[PDB]
Amino acid sequence: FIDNNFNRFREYSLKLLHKFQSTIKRHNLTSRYNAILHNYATELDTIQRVFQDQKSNPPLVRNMPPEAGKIIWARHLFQKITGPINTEIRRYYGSYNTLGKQLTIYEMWFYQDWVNKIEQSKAALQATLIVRHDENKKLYVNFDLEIMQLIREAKCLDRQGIEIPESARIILLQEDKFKTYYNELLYALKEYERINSKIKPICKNLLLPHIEDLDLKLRPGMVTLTWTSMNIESYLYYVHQGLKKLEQLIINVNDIIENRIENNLKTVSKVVLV
Amino acid sequence: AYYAEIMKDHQIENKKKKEVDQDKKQDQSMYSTSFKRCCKIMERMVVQNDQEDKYHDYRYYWSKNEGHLLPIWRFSNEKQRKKNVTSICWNPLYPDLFAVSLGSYDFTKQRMGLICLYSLKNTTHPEYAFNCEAGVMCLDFHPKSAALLAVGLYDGTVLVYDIRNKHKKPIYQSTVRNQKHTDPVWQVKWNPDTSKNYNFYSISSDGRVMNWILMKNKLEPEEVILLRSTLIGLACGLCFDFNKFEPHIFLVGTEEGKIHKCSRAYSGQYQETYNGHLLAVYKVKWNNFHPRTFISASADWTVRIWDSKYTSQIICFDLSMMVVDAVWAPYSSTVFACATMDKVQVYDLNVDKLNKLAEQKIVKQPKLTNLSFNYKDPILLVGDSHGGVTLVKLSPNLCKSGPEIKQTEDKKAMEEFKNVKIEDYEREKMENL
Amino acid sequence: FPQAVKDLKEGVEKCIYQNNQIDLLEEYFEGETSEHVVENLSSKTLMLFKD
Amino acid sequence: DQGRHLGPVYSINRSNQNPKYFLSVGDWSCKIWVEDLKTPIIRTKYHGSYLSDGCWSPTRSGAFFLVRRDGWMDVWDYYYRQNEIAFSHKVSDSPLTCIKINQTGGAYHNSGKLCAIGDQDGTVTILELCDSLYTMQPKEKDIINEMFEREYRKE
Amino acid sequence: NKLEKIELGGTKGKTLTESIAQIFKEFEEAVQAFTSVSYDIMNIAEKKFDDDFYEFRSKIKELERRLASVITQGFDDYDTIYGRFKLLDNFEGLLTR
Amino acid sequence: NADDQLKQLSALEGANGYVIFNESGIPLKRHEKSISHEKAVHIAALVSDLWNVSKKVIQRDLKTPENDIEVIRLRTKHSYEYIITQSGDFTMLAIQLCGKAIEEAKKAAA
Amino acid sequence: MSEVEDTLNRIKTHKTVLGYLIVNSEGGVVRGAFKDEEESKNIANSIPLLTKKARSVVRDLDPTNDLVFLRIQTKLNEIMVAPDDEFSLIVIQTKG
Amino acid sequence: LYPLDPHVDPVLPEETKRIKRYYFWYFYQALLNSTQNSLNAMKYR
Repeated sequence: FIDNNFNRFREYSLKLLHKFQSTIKRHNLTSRYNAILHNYATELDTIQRVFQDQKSNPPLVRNMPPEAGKIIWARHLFQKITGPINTEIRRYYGSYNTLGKQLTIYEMWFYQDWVNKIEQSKAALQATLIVRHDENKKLYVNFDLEIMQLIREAKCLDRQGIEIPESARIILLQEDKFKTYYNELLYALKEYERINSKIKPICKNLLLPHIEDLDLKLRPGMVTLTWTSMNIESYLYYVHQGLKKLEQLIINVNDIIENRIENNLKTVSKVVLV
Repeated sequence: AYYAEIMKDHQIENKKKKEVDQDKKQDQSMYSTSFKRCCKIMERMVVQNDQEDKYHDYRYYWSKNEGHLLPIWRFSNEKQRKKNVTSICWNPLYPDLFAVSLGSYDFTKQRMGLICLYSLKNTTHPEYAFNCEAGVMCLDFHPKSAALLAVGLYDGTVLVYDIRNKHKKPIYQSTVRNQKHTDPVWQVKWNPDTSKNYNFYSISSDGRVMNWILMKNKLEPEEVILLRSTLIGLACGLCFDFNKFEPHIFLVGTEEGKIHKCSRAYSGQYQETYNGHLLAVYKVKWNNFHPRTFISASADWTVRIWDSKYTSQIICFDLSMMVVDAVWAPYSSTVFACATMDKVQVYDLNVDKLNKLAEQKIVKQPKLTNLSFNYKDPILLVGDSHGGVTLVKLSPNLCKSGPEIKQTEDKKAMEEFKNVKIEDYEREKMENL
Repeated sequence: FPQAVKDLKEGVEKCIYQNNQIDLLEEYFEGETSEHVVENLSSKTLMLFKD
Repeated sequence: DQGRHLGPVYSINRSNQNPKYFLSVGDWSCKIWVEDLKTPIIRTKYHGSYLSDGCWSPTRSGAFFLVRRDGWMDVWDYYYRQNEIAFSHKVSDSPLTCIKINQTGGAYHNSGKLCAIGDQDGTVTILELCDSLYTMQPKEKDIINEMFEREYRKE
Repeated sequence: NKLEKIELGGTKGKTLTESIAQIFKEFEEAVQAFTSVSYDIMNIAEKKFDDDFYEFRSKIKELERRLASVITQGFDDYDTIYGRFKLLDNFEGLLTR
Repeated sequence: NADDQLKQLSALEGANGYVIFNESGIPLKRHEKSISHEKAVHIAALVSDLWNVSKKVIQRDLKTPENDIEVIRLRTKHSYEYIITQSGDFTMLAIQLCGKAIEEAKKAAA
Repeated sequence: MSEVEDTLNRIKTHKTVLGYLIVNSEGGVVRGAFKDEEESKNIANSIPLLTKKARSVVRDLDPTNDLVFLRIQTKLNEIMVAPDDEFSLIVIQTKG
Repeated sequence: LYPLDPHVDPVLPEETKRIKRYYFWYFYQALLNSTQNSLNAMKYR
């Protein structure tokens, strides 16, 4: 019965201690210690084979950046190898042959990545507010993916509890803001596109200098702000005021054309006078 | 002729469907609504004849402590091979029609996501398609009216669709003015109650459990709880679930790793916390036919069974490969399924204490993003990283009221003896520890 | 006749089984319309009076 | 004592559906009263500029229309929401001095559909309202009676 | 006892008063269980009342957290300095220290 | 032995009725639920024509030599399904329902 | 529309299907997508008479209940027809 | 009446004529459709 329980084990290392409490009352204790150490050997061997296959292209957590994910994984493995350890010296050597590696490699890993990513993030931050693609000829948000990447990493490292450069923490403290602005902008542009679709194609020439009024109010908001302004939240207010003034103006125009004039025109077309 | 004279006799509800038709002479004449039905029926019946060998197996192939899992059909698209399956759900009215929501994992790579509603009728292409702006993470169906479809995608936008509507645009959307959460929306569920219109629940990685109420041309948001220690910001949340027995109590999984039990009543307080897991919990789900018991499946390759009263886990299930999601069986309690790096693994607590009943590799080439269970029949759905969604019918070796077949003749037993047997099993683990 | 009716029925029994697998003619949400649909509040100016 | 408006009470009106409950559109903020009580049951916000006039929908108990001297009309549909405006609408750049709503319908135009609004310029606009706003919503008269009864118990 | 009598009437309705009613019923169960006065009778030598206090104190701490949640909902509703100041005045005698 | 199959056919889920025909047209055996002899003479005239017509047409009007029809499945409104096979000289017409109509028939029985 | 004209394109492209042919209520060819024309002309004339004859069979037994879908099964081939009042859809699928 | 930006040109006088001419030309087109409806009724009788 003890042999069958050992085979199912190779979680099980925890279940073995519960069995050994009942056996503790009565070389039966040595054989149990050996069976638990064998279950530890298998788990260490399965980790050892995995760490030599995955190291190259590991499996990360869901929505994880490539740098901080490759760190967390190699520190997840560290936390799993240091469970079993707590003749009898040989089964510690082979494990310390892993724990000796992970840190020495996956800390040289960390430094390499994070002196190099930060200088490239901060520059990419101080980069106007929005940029239109000359080919598109349409407004588009200029928020590089590398900043959201850094921020999400700087969160994930604080959660597992590793100490972060103060530079990368300043950005993470502010984070809550840089999401609320980015959201408010993406709404503004989706509202601007929606507004320029409501306008009927007969009056696009007519109402061009009103679209070039709103656009002109945006331009100082585009280039002068450089994202990290004192009063960005002041600018987003003037934009939404502008869009509301263009809405109420378009809705007036669109209402009289869609309802008053076109009904009177339709009734004339179906008037028959016979 | 006789029937024509009866309609003349009794002119009460005169026959509509007026002969305007489509016309147009040439270049698509009619080919539209009675004829569409005939085209749709013809397609299915053409498929049926080619898949007859698989369809005869699906219904009654019928697949002592051994399990056998058989993959039958794979539903995919060659354009949509880039996206991952993420969330899957079945319509509560129709057990044939299920909905899969294709979105992007791995963060760094981000594309558009198409929601596919595959019917078991037609396995070749979807019954309904729905193009969206970003990758769709979570999908759900409202238990009462199955037309109402709950959608969550990146930039934490909350979408609502109706299957009935032909135009196929979103019925509702969340905006910055409607207090949309930032980052994504990992999990999204419908509230069963329909007294206060239609309550839609969502969690973001920003970590705010949002209750959304359907109104006429507007969405009213309400912050349920905040996830929240010497750290910065709010704690991230990757999944939530509501207890079907007690609608107040609901569990929430975190990226921190610590699962939390939460009440709708008190917003700024926790009922209880579980410091079992070490890494991000992907899916928490309450067990069927019992309260105060649930599974969770975490990044840390361990599947664990809690009881709400206790602060630590009762059982854990160490697998070498990463745990991706665990889901309770609806037909019987003490039966769940765990998917890991092309390996789906089903357990039964009555049959074995630790050892797996059945382990199978649905598909060799990709990895398995998500699995979901059907409530009507014994059939598991398994998602792949290449947007492919294979179904698997389980073996009849596993079942309920197994010790003796049709013994005592208890109708109550099917929703009580299940409640009793997990308690009887739960006591056994308390004697072990 | 005895062999024919066994062999005939076993041929019909085969066709009953296939059609009993799935309805195949069922239309998902057949008849029932959109029901609740968002209606934006508009105000159409019919006619202006003035001196 | 408490209900005193900050300016003159330019318009009073009571709902044809429930005549117990009447609103008075004084200064910035409209208020609603009950046929005995001294103090008002529901005060409704303040507004951009003053209010000149305001009236209940003859058809629907819930909704009542205010007109501001800013130029805008603003509608308060108490069936759905009690916190915010149902919808606001620019009528003229010139102020609005009066509103009246059609009691009883004939030919094409049913009751509570057309809203004649008087401008300071001297123009009189007629707005065909949405087929939701004038038409009765399900269990509307019951809900508003329950709400007002609740507010009478409040005061 | 004062909490039952309160009918704020503000914004979203019934759903809040229903939640207040269920809260009052839970209280009514607790005070009915306290009224049982099994042993007790302010006997210092008896160490049974002290246990019954700890049970009642825990029920009150659970009740005071439900009240605090109801007040925060009701305040996030009125959305007027006047309507909110009126709410406070209703619970001015119902502040639980 | 030859009666047990009629009992085995009603046992199959959905099956309302059956009617067997000779090469002639006489009905050999029918169900008690479907009308006896009255409908069995009626239902023979239609299927014997429908068969012999279709048997003929596939060998001539499709211009496919040596291709005899084996089954015919008339699916209809409600949930009726008229299956026509042929073993040797004799033929037959089973009538099944679907889940919706089976459930309706069980409710009617209840 | 992509939806009828795509589904009809999809069932044709589908493996082990000889061709889909739309018959007009007056025994006419709207669309005919077979290999040899003799078969398509033969199917256009012959099959819609079988469906009208097969409609009268189901109709006699119950004159409320109308034909929704007819499937014949031959030795080598299957013949499947979805009749409607405006148009009838016909297919020939070889048995697996 | 809409203020827009002080420094940018209020509108273009060419476009203001085009609208009038367009909704002249649209009314014209409607009076043809009106008369054509009338004349088609005279053919049948």
